[PDB]
Amino acid sequence: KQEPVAAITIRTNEGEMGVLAGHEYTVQQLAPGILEVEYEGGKKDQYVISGGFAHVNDT
Amino acid sequence: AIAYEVTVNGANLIGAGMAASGVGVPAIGVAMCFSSYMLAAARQPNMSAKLLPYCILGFALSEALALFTLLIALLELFVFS
Amino acid sequence: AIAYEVTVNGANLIGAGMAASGVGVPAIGVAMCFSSYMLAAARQPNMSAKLLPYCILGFALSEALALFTLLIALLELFVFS
Amino acid sequence: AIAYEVTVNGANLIGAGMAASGVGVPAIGVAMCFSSYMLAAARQPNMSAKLLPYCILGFALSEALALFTLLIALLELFVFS
Amino acid sequence: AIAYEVTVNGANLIGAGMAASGVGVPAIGVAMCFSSYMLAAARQPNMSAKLLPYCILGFALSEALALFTLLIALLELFVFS
Amino acid sequence: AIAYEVTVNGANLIGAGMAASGVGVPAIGVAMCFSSYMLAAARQPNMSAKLLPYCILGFALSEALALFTLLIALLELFVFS
Amino acid sequence: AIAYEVTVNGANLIGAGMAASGVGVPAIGVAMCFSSYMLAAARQPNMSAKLLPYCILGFALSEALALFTLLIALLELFVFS
Amino acid sequence: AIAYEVTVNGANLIGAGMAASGVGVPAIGVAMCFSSYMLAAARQPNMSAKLLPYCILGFALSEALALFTLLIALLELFVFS
Amino acid sequence: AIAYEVTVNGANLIGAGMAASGVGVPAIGVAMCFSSYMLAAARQPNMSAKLLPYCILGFALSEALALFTLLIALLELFVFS
Amino acid sequence: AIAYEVTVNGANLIGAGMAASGVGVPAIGVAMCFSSYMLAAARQPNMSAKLLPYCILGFALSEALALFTLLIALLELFVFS
Amino acid sequence: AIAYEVTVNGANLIGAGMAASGVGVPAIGVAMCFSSYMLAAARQPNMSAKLLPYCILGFALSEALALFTLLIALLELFVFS
Repeated sequence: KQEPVAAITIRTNEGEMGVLAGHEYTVQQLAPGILEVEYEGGKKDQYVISGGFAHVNDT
Repeated sequence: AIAYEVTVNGANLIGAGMAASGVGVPAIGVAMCFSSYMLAAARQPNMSAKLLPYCILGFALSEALALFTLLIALLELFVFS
Repeated sequence: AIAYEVTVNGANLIGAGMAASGVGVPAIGVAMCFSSYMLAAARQPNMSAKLLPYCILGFALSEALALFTLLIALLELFVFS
Repeated sequence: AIAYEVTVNGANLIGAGMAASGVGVPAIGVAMCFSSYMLAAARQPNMSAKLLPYCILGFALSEALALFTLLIALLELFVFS
Repeated sequence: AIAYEVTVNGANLIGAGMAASGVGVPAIGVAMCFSSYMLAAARQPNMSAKLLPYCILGFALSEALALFTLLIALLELFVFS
Repeated sequence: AIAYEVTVNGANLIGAGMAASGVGVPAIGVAMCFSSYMLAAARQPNMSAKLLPYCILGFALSEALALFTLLIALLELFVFS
Repeated sequence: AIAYEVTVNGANLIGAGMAASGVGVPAIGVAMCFSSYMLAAARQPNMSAKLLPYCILGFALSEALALFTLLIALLELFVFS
Repeated sequence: AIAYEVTVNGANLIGAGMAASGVGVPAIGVAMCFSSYMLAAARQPNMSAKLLPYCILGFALSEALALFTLLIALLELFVFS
Repeated sequence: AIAYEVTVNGANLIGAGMAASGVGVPAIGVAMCFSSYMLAAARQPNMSAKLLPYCILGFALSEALALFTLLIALLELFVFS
Repeated sequence: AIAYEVTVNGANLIGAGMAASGVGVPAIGVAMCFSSYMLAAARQPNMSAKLLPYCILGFALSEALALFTLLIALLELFVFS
Repeated sequence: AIAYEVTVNGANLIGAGMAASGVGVPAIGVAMCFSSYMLAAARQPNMSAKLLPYCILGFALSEALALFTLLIALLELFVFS
């Protein structure tokens, strides 16, 4: 729930994408695979998913 | 066979344009580099500061090629007869 | 063998057209700069102000290559005989 | 060595076509600007007002080179012998 | 050095084929504008009305260069000897 | 100075090839228009008819430049001696 | 002044190559049409029947100019001396 | 006026290079069809069988234009004196 | 009229470069065939084996036009006098 | 008719320029091959290992075309008179 | 048949511009590589380090053809009489 995060990497039908602060507002299907999340402390956390939609705000 | 040597002084000035034709082609490389930097920074502003050196490099090199072509045209006239 | 110096004064003006062909090529890149800045400015309005200097710089440098070619065309005539 | 000076008068009209070939070369880079404006306006119509200053600027000065390329061939004839 | 003026009448016509080679290169720029209009309307249908003003302007002025490029070759023959 | 006029009858034909090289450059402009129509129609079938006038208009006044160029190359021969 | 008509028979076969350079300039446009048909049907297979006319229509036009570009060089030799 | 016919045998070959220069222009159109088929099947594998006819057709048409350009170059030498 | 046949032996070699210029043009097409297959594989790894046939096909067959574009220049010198 | 054979030694070098114009063309095909590997690896890093053979193969062929053109330019001088 | 060897010293310089036009042709491929790295960086920052080896590589070899293409024209003058 609204946790601070440094960066996040997603898997899509088009391929794999990376998301940083102020990333361009974009929306697209998630392809069924894994997900990588990198917090500010250099750690990482990986999550298996089943599709979905990811919305990145300009803020 | 008979041997006729000709020295065309006019050829001093034709090739100056021939190189000058290619000076504009690297300008597309210039704008290609900046276009990439713009769309990339708009995609990820945090990475902008990281991509600036590459841009400055990839620009300069393109410009350098044009410059070399230009140099020929300027080296073609004020020294040659 | 025999030696003929020839001076073709008509070649004072043939080479200007080749440079002149080169003067219009950079325009392919000129708009290519703005064409990025538009799309970038669309994909992120807030960064439109920070990508502005880069756009101006790329346009100017492309135009400088064009200008050098044009300078050859003007310099080819009003000083040469 | 012997000195043959030649003055080719027809060449005055050959270079007209030579610069003429580069008058349309910008035109691809002229319509590129309006093309980008269309795609960008579709992306964010509210931004359409903020972009057209960076369109007309990229338009005329993309057109301008053609003038600088065209002027030569028109300046090439009605003054030169 | 001896002065051999030459008046080449064939040169009245070769240049006409040069400008004519540049009458085509605007056409790709022409279709670029309508291609942009198509993909922009297919991107935003209701915007199709407000994009057409910026579509005809790129159509004529891209065509306009072709006219000037086409003008020279036609102006090169029926007036020059 | 002495004046040697020449009339090169071979120059009746060389130019015809040059314009011919420009007759193909609009052909790449044709498929730009129709490719845009295809991708725009697959993008939005309901806009298939509204964008058809521009789909035809892009070809007519693009192929027209090919016709003007071809007209030069054929006008260059069957009247000029 | 003096007047030397010259009839250069070699120019019969130079221009043949000069048009031949433009015969392939449509081919890059030819494949653009079918490339569009492919990807446009990939977006919507059900529309593949409605886009195919504009696909077939897109070839014969793009090919036609090639023939005309090819016509001159073949018109250039087997009739001209 | 006086009349000098000249038969330049070297012109039997200078055109062959020009026709040879355009043989590679369609190769971009060649790969433009297969690249499209690749990405099309990459978006819809099931349709790969239905797009293969168009792919082969476009490759063939582009190749035919290249072949005509090549035919001029080979026909320019082994028959012409 | 008088008739001067001339045999320009230097034209044996001029054309050698003229064909050679078109030897590198297909490269843009050649890499295109691979530049597609990568992205397609990045779009669909499992289909990489089924797209490979049409990845070497256009590869070697565009290179074939490069070969015949080069074969003229190499056939132009070591047989012609 | 009369028969003048001429051997132009300057034409030992002109061709070297034209081939040299085509040595830089495949350089475009160089980046097009590596660029495809970049993005295709960015889209799918795990596949980056097995897309490298295709990349090096494409770059090597494009470079081979450039090399052959360059070879003509260098073979044109140090053996021919 | 009579045999006239001619040595045109002017052709020592013309070819210099002709390769010079080929020096700018790689300059567009320069940004074709760098843009790839930029957009691939925005695609995945974490892979930025692993794609750099093909950036600096993918430029320099494209620069290598720009060097040899540039080498000839500079080697064309200060040794050839």
